[PDB]
Amino acid sequence: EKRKIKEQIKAEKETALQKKKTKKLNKLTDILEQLTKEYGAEINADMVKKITDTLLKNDFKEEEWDNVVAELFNEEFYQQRKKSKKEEKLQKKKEKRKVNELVENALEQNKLALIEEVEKEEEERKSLKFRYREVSPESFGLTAREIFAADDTDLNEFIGLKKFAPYRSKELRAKDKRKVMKARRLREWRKK
Amino acid sequence: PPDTVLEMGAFLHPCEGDIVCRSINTKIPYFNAPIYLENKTQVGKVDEILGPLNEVFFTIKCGDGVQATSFKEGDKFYIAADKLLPIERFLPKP
Amino acid sequence: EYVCIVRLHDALKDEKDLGRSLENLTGALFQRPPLISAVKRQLRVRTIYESNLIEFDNKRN
Amino acid sequence: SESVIEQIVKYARKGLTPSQIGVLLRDAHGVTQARVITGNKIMRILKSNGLAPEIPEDLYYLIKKAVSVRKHLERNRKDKDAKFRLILIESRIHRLARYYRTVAVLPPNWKYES
Amino acid sequence: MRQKRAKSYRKQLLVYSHTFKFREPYQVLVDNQLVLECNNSNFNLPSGLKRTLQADVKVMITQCCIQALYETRNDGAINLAKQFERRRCNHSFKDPKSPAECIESVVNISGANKHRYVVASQDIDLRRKLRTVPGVPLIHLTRSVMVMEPLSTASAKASKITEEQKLYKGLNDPNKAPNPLSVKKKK
RNA sequence: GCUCGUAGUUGAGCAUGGAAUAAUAGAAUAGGACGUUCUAUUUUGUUGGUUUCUAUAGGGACGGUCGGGGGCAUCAGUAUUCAAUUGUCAGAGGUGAAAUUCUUGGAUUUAUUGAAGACUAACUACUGCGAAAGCAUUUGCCAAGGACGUUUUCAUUAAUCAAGAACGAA
Ligand SMILES: [Zn+2]
Repeated sequence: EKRKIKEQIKAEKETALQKKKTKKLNKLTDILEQLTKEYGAEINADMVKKITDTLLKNDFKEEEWDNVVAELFNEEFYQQRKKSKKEEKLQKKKEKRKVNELVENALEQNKLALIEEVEKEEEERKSLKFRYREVSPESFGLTAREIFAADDTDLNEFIGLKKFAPYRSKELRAKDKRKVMKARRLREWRKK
Repeated sequence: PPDTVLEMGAFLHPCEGDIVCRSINTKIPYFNAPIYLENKTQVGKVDEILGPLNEVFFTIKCGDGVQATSFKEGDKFYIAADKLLPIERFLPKP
Repeated sequence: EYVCIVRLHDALKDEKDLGRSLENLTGALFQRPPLISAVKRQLRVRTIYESNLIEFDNKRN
Repeated sequence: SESVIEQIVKYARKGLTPSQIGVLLRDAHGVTQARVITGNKIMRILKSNGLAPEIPEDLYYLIKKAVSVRKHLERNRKDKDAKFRLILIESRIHRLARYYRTVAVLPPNWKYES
Repeated sequence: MRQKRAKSYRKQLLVYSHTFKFREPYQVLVDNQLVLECNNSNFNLPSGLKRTLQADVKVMITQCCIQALYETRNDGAINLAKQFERRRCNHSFKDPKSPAECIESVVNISGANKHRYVVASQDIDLRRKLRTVPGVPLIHLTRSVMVMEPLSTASAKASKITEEQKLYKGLNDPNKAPNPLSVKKKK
């Protein structure tokens, strides 16, 4: 019985998130079509990402719809045969589909934000803590792309997680970082 | 017991110490084919095949210690895969 | 064509069910020849084209 | 892919363990392989951003188990098995705390409070 | 010793006792690598076996393993071997067998463990082809921790077959051609 | 008794069978016609189909499972002992046989009711769960777990463990 109740709760959460994502997608593509009609040309994906971030910052409603319409008229907006006709219409539809895919990717970037919004809605319907600390930031000569590309064993060979321990003394951490930050060793690991 | 058994019949009612089943399998069973459960344990063998083509029934010859009154409606009875033969055989050839 | 008497081993709770059962046995049917018949006993399909229940006595079974 | 880094930062601020962040990013982005995002890489990214966990994840889960067992034993004083598993859990906590102090992941002054 | 690993070892020993009739004291054969590792790491081998088996232990060695121990010329290993009680193998003194092959000749008779031995060896493929033999418990010392190997597939199959025959034995024992006139050749 | 754990140490279906005869096929011995082959006696078998289907340790996380594991309420049932009302009448109990006892003031047996301290018949268990002690009536609540699979910020995390501590016994 508990397994059945858990499955029903999971299904309800999934369909609520689906409804929220479809509502955001259709509202965003409507305001994007209006902004494209006013602008008269194609809109950059950076403006769509900024609009998605603005709609993520403030809770969406009719007042937030008016705010999004004002932001579509803001200073950021001002800063920015027959078979052939059918093919051009199909290309315009494909461009609209690509814009919708970009909006879907933006919503996928805020997918856990949508899950948090759904959790807040569920809490409204109903109505310890893992703590981190700030430390000295060292990238150790590696950007995030090369961290993601490298293997876990290769990264552990480069430097261990216990080397930059949160409470290790600064002398030993500096001594390890000096040896790691050698250009020859970094080049050898990159070749490896 | 065979490793793979397929669901063959559903309990209908007892009849004179035999178990009547509506067939929940598309194919026809072999005569005297053993009838199993999900536990792979034999309850008996197929005694008689009867009924129309759309609605096939079969009666099971119950073994020792297996009583027809002990089973209830909705019980499923299982048969081995090699003990089924296609219904096209009994129909006349074109 | 046949006119046949069936004897039931027990009295039916519902009379009309007998007729319904006869209506279930009309059509193409799976039959095996009995032990007394000289024909080899293999499962065949035999068609009953039309059947009609003339009478039924549930007390006489 | 600086956006990925900013959800790492935000989801570390709001209190998720690196394994939870990993499973969340693998579910959200539709990552094909678990090799691409692991807890280790999230630790490296967090250290690159000046973030580091105060206590380790497994010791945090042991402390969570101990808190649940002590609450149950407070509401049920007659359960001797609860006391036995509480002693076992606290022994595991003491062993991991000694190890993590030894490798300097935990501070030297760190005491488990019962 | 933790309670979970002790419980798992007790369950495996119950499997060995019910199916293969192992009885306390357990008869354990040791190998020469184990003797060397217990010498260097200063591990008390009979105490470790008594802890792992949770019962009385009787320790044995063969000619070939202790012969290789004299070949290593370690006085402490020879002394540690010679505290254990002696069980002879029928092999040539001038040309002794390899310790793995010798310990299999002692243990593996006709594909079964006839003498009910327990093998405590460090060598690995020896342990593989002793997993092929059913009902042979395997123990090894890794990183100063003495570990009993899990139950092999052959032992589980033997136990299942033994329970199956328990269900039907013991007290449950019941105790052409056509007629010549039909096929006729032409005139 | 069990577990944790300090000092120290180590590593890190159509009527059955027998006898004789006939027919058919094979194998032997011996012979003809020109090594081939057929031709006389012995021996070995056999006696057509279809009725239309036709013929490494110690921890952590996640997933799906699982248990007579623990505690607290709750609901029944079973058998004893005691007591109170009937009916009946000379024994009941126990043993190798007796005996101590209860008994016309009614013992034992039967029926009904009340009280008390307990246990959960068969299924059912040397292999299930639990660190041990121990653990099967129903329904709820609480926390904990084993095995399997996928793995881990994963070893100065482990193993032996005097002291000491929790449970049990007492
Ligand atoms: Zn030898």
